[PDB]
Amino acid sequence: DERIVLVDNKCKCARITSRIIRSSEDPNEDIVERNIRIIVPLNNRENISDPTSPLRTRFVYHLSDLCKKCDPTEVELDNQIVTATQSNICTETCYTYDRNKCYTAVVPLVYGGETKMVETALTPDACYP
Amino acid sequence: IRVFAIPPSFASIFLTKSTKLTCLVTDLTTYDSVTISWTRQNGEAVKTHTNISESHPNATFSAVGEASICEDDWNSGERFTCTVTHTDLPSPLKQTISRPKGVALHRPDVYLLPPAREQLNLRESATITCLVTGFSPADVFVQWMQRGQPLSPEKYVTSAPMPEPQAPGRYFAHSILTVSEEEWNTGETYTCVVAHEALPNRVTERTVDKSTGKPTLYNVSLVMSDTAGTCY
Amino acid sequence: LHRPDVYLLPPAREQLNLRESATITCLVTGFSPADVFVQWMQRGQPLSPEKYVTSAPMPEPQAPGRYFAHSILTVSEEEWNTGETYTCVVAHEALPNRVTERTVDKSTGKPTLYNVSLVMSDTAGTCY
Amino acid sequence: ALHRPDVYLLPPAREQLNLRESATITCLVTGFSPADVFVQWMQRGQPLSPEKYVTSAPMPEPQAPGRYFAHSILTVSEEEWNTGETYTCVVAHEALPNRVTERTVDKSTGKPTLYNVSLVMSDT
Amino acid sequence: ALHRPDVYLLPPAREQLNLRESATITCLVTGFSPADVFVQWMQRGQPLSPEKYVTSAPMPEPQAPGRYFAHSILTVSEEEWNTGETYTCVVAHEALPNRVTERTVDKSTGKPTLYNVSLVMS
Amino acid sequence: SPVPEGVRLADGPGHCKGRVEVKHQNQWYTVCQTGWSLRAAKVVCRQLGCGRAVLTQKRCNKHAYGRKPIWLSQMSCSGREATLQDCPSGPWGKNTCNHDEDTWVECEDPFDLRLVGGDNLCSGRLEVLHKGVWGSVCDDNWGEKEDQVVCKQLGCGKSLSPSFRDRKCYGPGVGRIWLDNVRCSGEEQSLEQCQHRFWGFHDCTHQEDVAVICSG
Ligand SMILES: *[C@@H]1O[C@H](CO)[C@@H](O[C@@H]2O[C@H](CO)[C@@H](O)[C@H](O)[C@H]2NC(C)=O)[C@H](O)[C@H]1NC(C)=O
Ligand SMILES: [Ca+2]
Ligand SMILES: [Ca+2]
Repeated sequence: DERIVLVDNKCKCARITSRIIRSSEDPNEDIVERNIRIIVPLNNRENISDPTSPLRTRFVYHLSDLCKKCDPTEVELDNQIVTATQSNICTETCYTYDRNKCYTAVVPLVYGGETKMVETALTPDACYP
Repeated sequence: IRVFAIPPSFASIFLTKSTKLTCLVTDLTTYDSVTISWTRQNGEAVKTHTNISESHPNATFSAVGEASICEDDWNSGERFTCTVTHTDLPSPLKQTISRPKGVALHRPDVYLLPPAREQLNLRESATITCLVTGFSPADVFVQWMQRGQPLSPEKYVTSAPMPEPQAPGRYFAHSILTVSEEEWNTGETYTCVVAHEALPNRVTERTVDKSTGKPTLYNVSLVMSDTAGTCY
Repeated sequence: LHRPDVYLLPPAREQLNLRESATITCLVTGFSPADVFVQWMQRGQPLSPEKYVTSAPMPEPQAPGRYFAHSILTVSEEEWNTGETYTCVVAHEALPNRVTERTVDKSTGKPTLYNVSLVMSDTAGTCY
Repeated sequence: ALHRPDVYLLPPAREQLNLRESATITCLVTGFSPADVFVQWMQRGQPLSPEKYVTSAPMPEPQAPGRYFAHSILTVSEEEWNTGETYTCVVAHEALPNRVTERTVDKSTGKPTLYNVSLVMSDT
Repeated sequence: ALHRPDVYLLPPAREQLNLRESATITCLVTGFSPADVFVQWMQRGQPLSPEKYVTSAPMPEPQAPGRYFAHSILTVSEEEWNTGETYTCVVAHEALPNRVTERTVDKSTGKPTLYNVSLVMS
Repeated sequence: SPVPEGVRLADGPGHCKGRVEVKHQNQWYTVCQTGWSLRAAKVVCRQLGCGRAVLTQKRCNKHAYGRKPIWLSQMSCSGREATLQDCPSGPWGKNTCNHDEDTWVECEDPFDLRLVGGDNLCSGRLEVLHKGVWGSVCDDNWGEKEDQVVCKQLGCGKSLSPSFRDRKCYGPGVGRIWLDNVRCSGEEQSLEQCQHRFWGFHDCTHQEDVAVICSG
């Protein structure tokens, strides 16, 4: 209740919260706190959509490209309504999987000579077809 | 007698949605025998709107005259001129105006500077700064907002574009807003809306706040696991 | 209808020391009825029907109505030490997409050590 | 002829334990002839009922002619397994010199040795 | 009524430095009367050329009548700002006691931070 | 002074765009009051029910045949007030229409929704009309609360919680994914009254669509 969520990334599992604590009583001596929580996977591979990819042992977390806003907002100017660009900075790699997303693959299946490629489910359960 | 004719900038076109031409006349003696006239390049007349203001301490009168022509004619490059006739002037004055052509378009950058730490110790007021820079041509419109409602114009002052010493053909400008110290310590939010012709969507917006600034502490936490291969 | 579960167990540590061969097991349990189809592959290449074996399903003593079976594949010690990948594919009616696959190698599954590197730059960037 | 069976015990999978439901162990016996094998299980020196583990009949090995193999599967509650108990697999064959061989697996089987971790904080 | 002005310096924007072109230093001076002010830029005790900063002009403050204010901005190279060079904004006003007041900032100008890093192994 | 019987917005594409035409007693004329802010345009749009005012401007008169006379009173309206009847007007007098310009107003297309692919309606894929185009809604966040809001608007009764077993009978879509991350808390009256991301921005695929089955 006393914390405000800024970003809730799922691919990098990054979550940032900010909070002001009323330390002492002088209004000019209150500290501003920034919390970062990162969960890293140790079993996932380089490309989450290809099981043959090698393992990944290097993780990079840029905070300038995480707390960024990229959706035009509406602004009232007393004579019209316009769309405004939040940031000008606006291929990112997905470290972990997303529950709200489904991951599938193509695999050759041989039986009596004939080969039937069928869609698989890399994720354990995720969504249903 | 001095006559100033200012052209309508794109900032006025964006909001008013109407292109009007004004010919300011200063140091005027007899306002009962004056004529503010607007003509085209061939000699055709344009309907004028002359309004006489109040008196002045220096016993002078100011003439304000609006002429309206929609943007299709003006942006095509046609030239206009202003004529002021006076019974004391043997010859009417001629002042021409037109919009320049042939300038490149560079996208401007928006910078918001939080108030200085040494200013809020006086418990008097604060000062937020909205900086727009590196843009061509020299046309810019800046307006401040709070909670979606426009602020009173006096609370802020905006300057004219000035050249950039380190880069030819580029300009910059500033905007300053003054607010109370307790309001800033409470945690209110502010907004700087900037409009320029070279923007992809013609309007840009930034927001500053006390909480989302420079933090004293950085409580970083990292958790390692070999089974959490997915995040909800 | 019950969705089956699949797990792979890597070769034993004291089997590789003899430097003769390695054995990988694919355990599928918790399913009904008792008709399953397990096929092994090596980095997208279907393997021969002769290198792997499979067993008929048998009842589970703990929970009645759910069965289990496993498939055993053998590989050369040098081939497994190189770092090749292997996949276990099972076909059953209970699955949503009706086929699932899982992948194991040397680096994943009872490893020796864990090497991690982390970089955190632009920690004082603009957030707004 | 006769040959010496080898005993391999495999711990439960990490992914199955992450579900916090159950754990399974495997006692693989291979490279032996003829088909006469008798395998039990033990827990802290006392035997368990034969309703909690299942054994399979010998099956010819396609790779090496004249060799057989068999497997036994036992179910263990994840919480018990996480307490730290010990389980034993005993294989009885006529070719072994003493007719009896034993293997033991614990929770700590497979624990890694090094956790090399490095962190960089560049405030650029 | 002569009044002592107040000088405020603004450290450069961090995102401008992140993008690595230059930096913006602002010298905000208000609260002086009458309209007579002269600001200069010096580095390491050596005044800089007049072609290094742009000087604004006096203009009344709408909130408090009778007060004027202006500012000056000097652009610096990113490497020069990173190397640790110092800058200052000396101001001159008749109402000042010694007619000279200075405010100085640097890269190190700020409040000390902390890092409570936690590395959970399981 | 005359009381406006209604507005018609003639000489424009459709009836949500054109010139402001106040209905004067008997014969009606065009109006060009000064200070025409968006607040009066909002009331004008609400008169017709088109939707939200988006733009208002005065256009130069270049042989536009403005035969319609002009009014003689102002219509200062707060925008949040009711129909043009309930907003103050000046006591007749002269006109503020110095420059001869027509007043323009641009309302928006009204909202609509339907179910496509289900038998006897009340079932199938969700399509929402906006900008004159139908499109699909993403299922990234589709709680049970977001299901009942759609059902009552079309009068299909309370949803019977059909799960996803019967949601495969409608298939995917081909239209643009207009809405995403929809979160409806209360009943409200319409889906647009909820909190969404934006119109045209999504991170979904036509495979992942929303299927709603009400009681019928
Ligand atoms: C990661 O894996 C995906 C899936 O194989 C790669 O993208 C696929 O590329 C093939 C052709 O090579 C296409 O047939 C698929 O449609 C692609 N997938 C999707 C979802 O479009 C992707 O290139 C791989 N990434 C890397 C870096 O190798
Ligand atoms: Ca989804
Ligand atoms: Ca979404």
